Amino acid sequence: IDYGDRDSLFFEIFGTGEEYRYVL
Amino acid sequence: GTVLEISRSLKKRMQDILKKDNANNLEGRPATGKIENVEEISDILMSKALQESLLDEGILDEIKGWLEPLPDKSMPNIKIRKRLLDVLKTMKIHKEHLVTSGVGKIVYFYSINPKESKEVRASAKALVQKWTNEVFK
Repeated sequence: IDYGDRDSLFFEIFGTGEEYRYVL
Repeated sequence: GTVLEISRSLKKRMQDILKKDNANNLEGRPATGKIENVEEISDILMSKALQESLLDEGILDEIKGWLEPLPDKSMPNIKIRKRLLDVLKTMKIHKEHLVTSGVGKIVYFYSINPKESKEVRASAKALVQKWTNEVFK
């Protein structure tokens, strides 16, 4: 498995946890 | 045909409720559309016969919208949070659905939000772990 590429797909899906931080 | 017409109608209904609640939140009027309709709409969103048409018509966009913060940064009523996460758990959601909708991003936030109930956080975490499988086939 190329985990770098899996991570990139993981980011396409879940982003990086920043999206709604503004809420806190 | 009929299954697409039904799914497009439900999509528009969810859109209209979200827009009205958001406008009312900005205005300072009650924003009770989601809460008054969530039980009915969630029951429909659970239909196995409608499911593929709903996913094909981008219903994850409206589900995401309903889970997102209000304009004033507040979160929707926990009854909405719980019921929509329950809906999502039942759907055959695959990589393409997640990439196009971004619903993973709001569910991810639920899984890490310190203000969230332990129960909802645990529900969101499990849903993130389920969808992570779509990364690995």
